[PDB]
Amino acid sequence: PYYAFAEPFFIHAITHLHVGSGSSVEEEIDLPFQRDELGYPTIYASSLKGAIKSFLLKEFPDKRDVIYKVLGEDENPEEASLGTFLDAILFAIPSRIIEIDSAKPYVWVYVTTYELLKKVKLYLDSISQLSNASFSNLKNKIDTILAKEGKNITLDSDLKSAILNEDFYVELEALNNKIPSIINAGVPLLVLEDSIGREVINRSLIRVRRIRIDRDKKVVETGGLWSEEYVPMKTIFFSVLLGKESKESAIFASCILRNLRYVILGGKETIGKGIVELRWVKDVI
Amino acid sequence: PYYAFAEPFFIHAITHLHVGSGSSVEEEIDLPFQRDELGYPTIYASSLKGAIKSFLLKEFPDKRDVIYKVLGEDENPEEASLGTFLDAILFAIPSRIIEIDSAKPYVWVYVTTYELLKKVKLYLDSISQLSNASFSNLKNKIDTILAKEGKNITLDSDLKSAILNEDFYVELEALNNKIPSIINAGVPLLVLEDSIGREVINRSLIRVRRIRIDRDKKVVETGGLWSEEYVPMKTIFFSVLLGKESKESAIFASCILRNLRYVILGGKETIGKGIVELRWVKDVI
Amino acid sequence: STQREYVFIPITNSITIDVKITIGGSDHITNIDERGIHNVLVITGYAVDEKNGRLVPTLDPCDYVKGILVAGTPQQAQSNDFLTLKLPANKLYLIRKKGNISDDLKIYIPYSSPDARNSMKTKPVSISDDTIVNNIIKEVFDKIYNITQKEKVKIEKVKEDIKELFSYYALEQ
Amino acid sequence: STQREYVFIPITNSITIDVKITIGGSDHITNIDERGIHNVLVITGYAVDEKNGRLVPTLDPCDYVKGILVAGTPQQAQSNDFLTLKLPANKLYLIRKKGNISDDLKIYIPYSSPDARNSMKTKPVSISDDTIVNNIIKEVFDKIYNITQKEKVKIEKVKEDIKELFSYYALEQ
Amino acid sequence: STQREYVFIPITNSITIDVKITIGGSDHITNIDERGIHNVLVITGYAVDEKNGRLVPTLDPCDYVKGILVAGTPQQAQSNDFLTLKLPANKLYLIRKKGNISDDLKIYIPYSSPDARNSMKTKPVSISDDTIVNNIIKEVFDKIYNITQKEKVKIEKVKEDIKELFSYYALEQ
Amino acid sequence: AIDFLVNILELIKEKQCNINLFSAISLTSIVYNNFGEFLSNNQSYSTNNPLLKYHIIILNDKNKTKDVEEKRNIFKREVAELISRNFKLDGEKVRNYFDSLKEVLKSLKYTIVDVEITTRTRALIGVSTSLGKLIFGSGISFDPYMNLPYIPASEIKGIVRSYIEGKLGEQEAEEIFGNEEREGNVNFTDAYPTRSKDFLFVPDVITPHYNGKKSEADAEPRPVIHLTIAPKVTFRFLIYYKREDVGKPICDSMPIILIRGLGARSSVGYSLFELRKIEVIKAA
Amino acid sequence: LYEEDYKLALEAFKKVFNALTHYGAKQAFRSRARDLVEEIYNSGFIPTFFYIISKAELNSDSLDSLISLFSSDNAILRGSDENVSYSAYLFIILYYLIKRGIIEQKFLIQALRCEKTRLDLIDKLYNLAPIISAKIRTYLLAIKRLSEALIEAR
Amino acid sequence: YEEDYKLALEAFKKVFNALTHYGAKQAFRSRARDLVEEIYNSGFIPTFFYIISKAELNSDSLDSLISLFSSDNAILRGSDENVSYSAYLFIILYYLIKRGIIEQKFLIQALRCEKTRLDLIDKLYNLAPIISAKIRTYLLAIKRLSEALIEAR
Amino acid sequence: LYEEDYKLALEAFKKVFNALTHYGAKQAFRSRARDLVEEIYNSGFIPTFFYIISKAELNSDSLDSLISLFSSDNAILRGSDENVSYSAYLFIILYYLIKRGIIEQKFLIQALRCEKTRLDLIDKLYNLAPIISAKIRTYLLAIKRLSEALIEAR
Repeated sequence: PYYAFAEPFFIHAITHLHVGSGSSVEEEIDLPFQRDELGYPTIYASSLKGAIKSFLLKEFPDKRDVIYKVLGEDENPEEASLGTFLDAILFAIPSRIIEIDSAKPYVWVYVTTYELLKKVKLYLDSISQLSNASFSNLKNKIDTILAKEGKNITLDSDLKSAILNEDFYVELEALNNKIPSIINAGVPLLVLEDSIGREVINRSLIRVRRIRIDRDKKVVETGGLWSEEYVPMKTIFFSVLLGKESKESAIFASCILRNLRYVILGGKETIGKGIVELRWVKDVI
Repeated sequence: PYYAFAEPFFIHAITHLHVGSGSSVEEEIDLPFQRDELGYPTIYASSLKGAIKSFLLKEFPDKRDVIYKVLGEDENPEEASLGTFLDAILFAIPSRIIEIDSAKPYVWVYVTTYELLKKVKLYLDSISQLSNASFSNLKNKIDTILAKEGKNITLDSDLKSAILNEDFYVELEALNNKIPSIINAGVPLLVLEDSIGREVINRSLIRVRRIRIDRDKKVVETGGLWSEEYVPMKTIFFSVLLGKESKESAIFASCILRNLRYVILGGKETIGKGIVELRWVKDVI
Repeated sequence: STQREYVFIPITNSITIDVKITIGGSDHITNIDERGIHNVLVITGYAVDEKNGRLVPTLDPCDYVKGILVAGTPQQAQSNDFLTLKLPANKLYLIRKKGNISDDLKIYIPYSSPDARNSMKTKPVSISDDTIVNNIIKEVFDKIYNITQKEKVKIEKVKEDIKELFSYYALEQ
Repeated sequence: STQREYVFIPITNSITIDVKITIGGSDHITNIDERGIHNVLVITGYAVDEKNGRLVPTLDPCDYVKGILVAGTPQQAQSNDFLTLKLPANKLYLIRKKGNISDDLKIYIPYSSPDARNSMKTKPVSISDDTIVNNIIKEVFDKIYNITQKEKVKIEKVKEDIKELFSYYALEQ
Repeated sequence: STQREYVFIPITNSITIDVKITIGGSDHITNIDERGIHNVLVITGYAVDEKNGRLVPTLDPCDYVKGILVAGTPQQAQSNDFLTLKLPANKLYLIRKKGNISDDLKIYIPYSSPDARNSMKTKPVSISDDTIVNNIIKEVFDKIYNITQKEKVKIEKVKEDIKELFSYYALEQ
Repeated sequence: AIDFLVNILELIKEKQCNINLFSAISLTSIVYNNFGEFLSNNQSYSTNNPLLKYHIIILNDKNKTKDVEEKRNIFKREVAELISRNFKLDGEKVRNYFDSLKEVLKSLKYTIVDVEITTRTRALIGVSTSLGKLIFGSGISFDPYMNLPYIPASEIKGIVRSYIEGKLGEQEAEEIFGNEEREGNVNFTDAYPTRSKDFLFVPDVITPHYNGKKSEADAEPRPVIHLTIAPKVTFRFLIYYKREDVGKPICDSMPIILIRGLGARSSVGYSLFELRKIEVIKAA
Repeated sequence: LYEEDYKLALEAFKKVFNALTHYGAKQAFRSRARDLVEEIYNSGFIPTFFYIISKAELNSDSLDSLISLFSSDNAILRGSDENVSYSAYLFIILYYLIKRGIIEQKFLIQALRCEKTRLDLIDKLYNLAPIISAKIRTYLLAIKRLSEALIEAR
Repeated sequence: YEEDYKLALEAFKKVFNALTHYGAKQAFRSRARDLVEEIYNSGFIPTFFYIISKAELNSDSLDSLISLFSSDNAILRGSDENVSYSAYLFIILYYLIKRGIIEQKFLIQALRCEKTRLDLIDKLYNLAPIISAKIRTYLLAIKRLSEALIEAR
Repeated sequence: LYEEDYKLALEAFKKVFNALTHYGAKQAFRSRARDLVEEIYNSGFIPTFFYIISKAELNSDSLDSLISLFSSDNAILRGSDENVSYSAYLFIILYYLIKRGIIEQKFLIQALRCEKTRLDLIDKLYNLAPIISAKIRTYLLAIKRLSEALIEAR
C-alpha cells in the first residue's frame, strides 16, 4: 500500500488529438506528435497532468485546495504533490483497412502490438504490487492475448487477411472468439507482431499541411506552409493515476475522479482538436 | 569476512528514470541525468540509499529500529550505519534495432559494452573478498564475455548485423556456444566495443523539452521552457547492498531484502518517473 | 508635434516651474496606469541644482537624473533655460517601456550652465522621509495627473516608486 | 552585343571614371531602379590597390573586388588599361540579380600588370566615411546615372548599399 | 630570391616541361613521398585552352587549374607570357597541405591574354586515359625530382593521384 | 497481393459507402499507373472485372502504345465515375457524431453554434491534399477514418477571421481569435457532410491551353480529370466558445462569408455555399 | 561497409545534381523532393513509387540514361523539365533500394525495362514493405534538405 | 580552455551587427538555443543539413557570409527565418575556419560558385565526429551570449 | 592582503539583501551564492560569467536598477525569482570590479547602458579573467557565508 489509490484509465480521443513534441531535426512533420522510446504515439504524463490539473482547477473551484494537494500547489511548490500520472501508452490506434472475404465490411480497424500490450501489463503488474488495487480481469484478458505473441492475431472478428494503410499486407490468425473485447466496442482489433505493427501504427497518424495567406495578395505567404500530426478519432491510450494516503487523496478519488469524464489535451484546441474522454478501468474493466 | 551479507542486484526501470545531477554551467541540458566517471548514466549510491531508506521506513513501519541500524539513524546519529550501497553501474540499456541480415525480427534489444562489464567484474571481485559470499555463476558469465573483447558479440541471438538507434551499424559475432541469458528475457543482449557503445548508449537516452503555461491566458510563461534527460524504461543498473554483522543485518537480509520488489528512485515522481524494480542476483539464476 | 519638457523629480519643492499646458490633448509619455510610473526618461551627466533646478550639464557618465516626461509650455514662452532638443524617440533612454513610443516629438529639458569658481562635486541623492514622498505627489503628480488618486486604490504602489525609481546626483554646492 | 565596362567601387576616387561614354544602346547592367543596386558583378582573385586602382591579379581566392558593369569603351582605343575578355554571361557572378542577361557580352575590366617587385600582402577594406559615399554618388552613381535619383524619390536608401555591398581588397601600400 | 614557376597537369603535351631548368636548389613546394602528391596548387578563374597550356583569366570562380608550382624561371627566354608574381605564400590556395611554407614566394604562371576573339565557354576536363597517366609522370613528374621513376615503388600512387587530384577546365577553342 | 489489386475495383461498386475510399483510391492508383502492364495477359478476372473492357475495346492499330495511353485516359474517367456514382454519402454516423460531440461540449459548459452549410456549386476543398493525387493530380480533404470529405476547422477559422479582420479591423480580430500572446476565444470543428440530394463526389475537368505559354505556338490543351464535391451537399460543423462577447460577430459574419468562396478556384465560381441553418445552444 | 542515410543521400544527390543540366530541371526536382516525401507517408510507399515511374514517362532513351547514371558519370537525364525531375527522384528511390540491399539491381532494372517482371516487382514491394517503410523516409528527408539548400527556390 | 569563449565573442559580435532588424535578432536567439541541443540529440550532420536548408543560400546570401568573414559592415538580407539560419551557419563556419578544421581558402571557394558546396558538405561529413566534439563549448557559449545580449520576443 | 574584502562583502550583501523584496528571491539568491562560487573555480570565471548573464536576462529596467544599486540604497530588483537572483549575483561580481579598480567604474556604468559597449565589457573581462578570479575568491567566499547565515527560511 505505497499508493493510497491506483486508478488506471483509458483515454479515448473524441476528436483528433495533437500533443506535440516540438520541432525536431530527424522529422519531416514540423509539428509532430509525442513519440515513445519505441516510436509509438505517447502522451507524456507532464502533458496529461498539465491538461487535467488546469481543467480540474476550473470545473471544481470549490475543491481548489484538494487539487493544490494531490496535483500540486502550482505557485510556490513548498511540498511534493501526492498524485502521480504515468505516461499514456498507446493501447489501440485506428488504422484504415481494405480487405476482401468478409460478410461485414470495415473502413477502419483498431490496431495494437505485443510490445504495446506488454507495457500495459507492466503497468498493471507494478501498480498492483505498489498498491492494493489488483485488476486481475484486465491482466487476464491481456495474458490470453500475449500468449499468441509472434503471430498477427484478430480479435472481435473473422478477417483472414487485409492490407493495412495501403502498404502492408498481413495474414491474420484468429484468436478464439471468446476472448472478450477490451475496447468494449463493435469494431474489431488486430494485434500485429511488433515488426509489422511499428510500420502500420506510425503511418496511421493523420498528417495535415496548413498554410498562411497573404492578406493582400490572397495567396500563400513565403514560408507559411507547415505540416502537423494528429492521432485519429477514437484512439485509445492507457495510463494510471496514482495517489498517496493523505486524507485528500481519499476525496480526490471519491469525488473528483468520479466527476471527470471529458478533458481537453494538447494543442490546436481552437481548430477542434484535443477533446478526449477518460474511461476508468475501475468501471469498464 | 568484512561484510556479513553481500547482496548484488539489478535495478530495472519500470518507467523512465531520472536521478538528477542538478543544473550546471557546462551541461547544455537544464536538468541532466547523473553521469558516470566515463560518461555513462549511473545512480549515485546516495540517491539509492536515500530513496530505498525512505521507502522501507513507510513500508515496514514496525522495523524502524532494524532499518535505522543498517541504514543509519536520522534524528541523532550516535554511530555509523551498518549497510552500504554501491553506485549503480549501468548494466544494459534498451536500444532500438534494425534487424538486417536476419529474418527473426526484434524491435528493440539490450545493449551493453565491455567497459560497463569490467566495472561489474570489479564490483564482484572486490565484494567476493570482503565477504564469504561468492558469485561464481555471475562472475563466470561475465568473464566468459570479457574473453571476447575487441569484438561486438551477441549472447542469446543469431543476428550477424544490426543498425542500432537508427545510425550505428554493428557486425555481431555470436558467442562461442551460448550464455544462459544473464538478464532473463526473450530480447537478446549485445556487447559492443565502447567506441560504438558510447554513441549508441547516448543516442538511447531520452531528452524532453517541457513548458509551463500561464494560469489564466493559456500561453507559455517567460523562459518557462526547459529540457530534461531520462533513462529509458527497461534499463538495467547493477549495484550491491553490503552489510556488517549486527543481529540486525541478519534480519535486514532475511526479512527486508526479500520483500523489496518495487521502489521509486529519482525525481519527477508526478510524471510517473522513477518506478523501478530490484531483482536480487541471489535469486536471478 | 507635442514638444516635451523634462520635469525632473528631486526632493526639492521648487518643481512647479509653470510648464503647465497639456499635450495638445493629454498625451503624456509618463503613465500612472495602476502599477506605478512608466516611460521614465534617464539622461547622464547632469545635476538637479537642488534649488529651482535646471539640470546643469556635467561630463560624468556616472551622474544621471531621472524624472517624468510631459509636454507643456517651456516656462510660458521663456526658453532661455532649456536645451531645444528634438529626437527620433528611439534615442530616448526610457526605462519601463509600457507601450511603444512615437518617431519624433520634441524635447525641452530644463537647462543651466556651469556656475564657475567652484567644481561640480556632485553627490548621489535618494528619496526618503515620506513627508517629501507626499510633497512630491502633492504638486508634480496630483495636479498634473488628476486622472486618478481620488478613485483608484493602488496609490501606495506608486507611492513607493517615488522612493524606489527616482534617485539622482544633486549639485549640493 | 554591348561593350560593357566594370567600374569597381573602392573608397578612393582612383576610379575617376577614366573610361568612355555610356551604353550606346539602352540598357546598363548595374541597375539602381527601385529595390536598390542590382546585378552587381564580383571578381575574385584580384585587389584594386587604389594607386590608380586597376585590379592587380592576385591568386588568393579570398581576395575579391565588387563593382558596377556599365556599357562603355576602354578609354579611346587605349586598350591596355583593361583586360578585354569576351564571355557568355553565364559565368557572370552577379549579386542582387534583377532580370535576364543575354548569351554574349563584352566586359572591359580596369587591369594592371602583375605588381611584382613586392609580395602582394593584400588586406581587406570596406567602404565607410560618408564623405566618400557622398563623393562616390556624384562621382559615378550620378555621372553615369544623371537620370535616376530624380525619377526615383528615395535615394539615401541605396547610399548605404555602397557601404554595405561594395567591399574589396587592396595591397595597402 | 626563391624563384618559382607554375607547371600543371593537363592532358596536353605543351606542358611537358614548358619551362627551362629548375632552380638547382633543393627547395620545392610539393612533396611526393608518402601519401602521393602533396601541396597541389589550385588557381581559380583560369582555363588551359586544350593546347599551349597557358591560363587565360576568366571571371567565374568555378574554373580550376590544379598543378604543381615548382621552383624556377620561365624558359630563360621572352618574358611575354608569364605572370611574374610575388606573394607571401599565405595567399596561394594549396590543397593537400604539408610542411608549412614560411617565406614570400615569387612565382611565374603560364598567363595568356584574355584573347577577346569570341566567347569563352569553359569545358571541365577530368583526367583519365591511363596511357597518358604514365606519360604525364614520364614527361613531368619523373624529371622535376628524379627521386621518382628511379627508386620509387610509390609510382603506383602517382598513377592514381593524377586521376584523383588534378581536374581543370579548358576553352577548347 | 497482385491478386488483391486486380479485384479492388469490384470492391468499390459492391460497397458504395463501406470500403475505405482513401485506401481504395490509393490501391487503384497502382493499377492506373501500371495500366499497360495490368493488360498484357493478366487473366483470371471475374465477370464483374472492369479490366476486360480494355482488352475487348480497341482504339488504335498502328501503335501498341498509343492504343494504351488512350485506354488509360478512359480508365481514369471511368474511375472518377465509379467513385462519384458508387461512393455516396451516408450521413447517419455524422449526425450521431455531431450530436454526441454537442452533448460533450454542453457537459464542458460551452455555448455551441451548430451550423449547416449547403454546397451550391461544385466545391473543391483541399485540392492540394492527397486523395486521387496519384490518379487525378488533385485531391479533396478526406478524413480516412470518417471515410468522408471534410472542410478543416483551420480553413473555416481562417476564412472567417479574414472577413472579420477585413471588416472589424485588426484589434477586434486579435481579440476574438488571439495572437502569439493571447489564446483565441473561438474554437471550430471540421465540417462533415450530413446529407446530399443524389451524389457526394462528381467528376470535373480543367483544360488549360494558355498557361505559362509564350505565344499561340506553344499552346495545347492539357485536360485534367478530377473529383469535386457535388452540389446540394450539406456540411455540418460546430463553433463553441465561452465568452458571450464573441457570440455576435460570428453569428453575424457566417451568412456573408459562405456566399463568397469557401475553397479552391472560387474566382471562377466553384466552391460557393449557402447557410442552411444556425442553432445556438447557450451554456447557462 | 555500410553508409548511413545521410551519406547515402549525399552520394545519390551529387549524381542527380550533376546529371540535371537545365536549372529549370533542378528547380522542378526541388519541388519533387519537397512534397514527394510527404506523399509517401499519406499514400504509402508502393502507390507513390509507381506514381513516380509513370510521371517519369520512362521512354526508351530516358530509361536508358537513368540506367547509365547508376554506373557512368557522363550520364545526363534528358527530357522535359517535369519528366526528368520525376526521373531523377526515381533514381533517388532506386539508389536506396539497391544500396541497402533491399532489392537486387538486376530485378529493378528488369522491372522498369520489361513489362512482365514489373508485376512481379509489385509483389516484392508488398513483402518488403515493412523493411522499406521503416528506413527510407529519413533518407528521403535528407534528400529534401539537400535540395532546399543546393537549389534556389521557385 | 577559454579560447573558444573568446572566439564565440568575435563571432557573436559579427552576427549581432549583421542582423539589422530586431526581430531577426530575436530569431537568432531562438536558433542559438534550439540548434545547440539538436546537435546533442540528433548529431552534427542531421542538424547541419537542417540548418543549411532553412538558410536558403543562393549566391546572394553566400556573398554576405563570405564578406562577413572579412568585413564588419556586411548585412544579412532576408526574413527572420532565413537570416537567423544563415547567421547560425556563419557561426559554425567561423569556428571551423578559426580552428583549422577547414582551410579558409577552400571554404570560401567552396561557398562561391556552383558545386564545391557538395564537396564541402562531403568533407564536413568526414570530419563530423571531430567537429561535434570541439564545438560543444563554443556553441554553448553562443547560446549564452544570445540569451544575454538579445532580449526575448 | 584581502582584509578589506570582508568589509566589502558586507556592504555589497546588505544592498542585495534589501533589493530582494520577495522572500523567494532571497532564497533564490542563497542558492546562487553557494553554487556560482563553486563553478568559478571549477569551470572558470568567464564560463560562469556567461552562464550568469544568460540567466540574468538583462536589457530592461533591471539593467538600470543595477546602475542605481551602485550608489542608491532604495533600488529594487524586479523580475523572475530566478532572474533577480542571478542578476543580484551579477551585481555582487560587478560591485567588486568597481570598488577594487579592476574595471573602471565609468566604463562599466556606461557599458551597462550602451548596448554596443556590453560586448566590450565581456571582452575586457576575458583578459582580466585570471586576475579577477584570484581576487574575488575571498570576497565571493564571504558572500557565500553571509548568504547561508543571513538568508533564512521563514
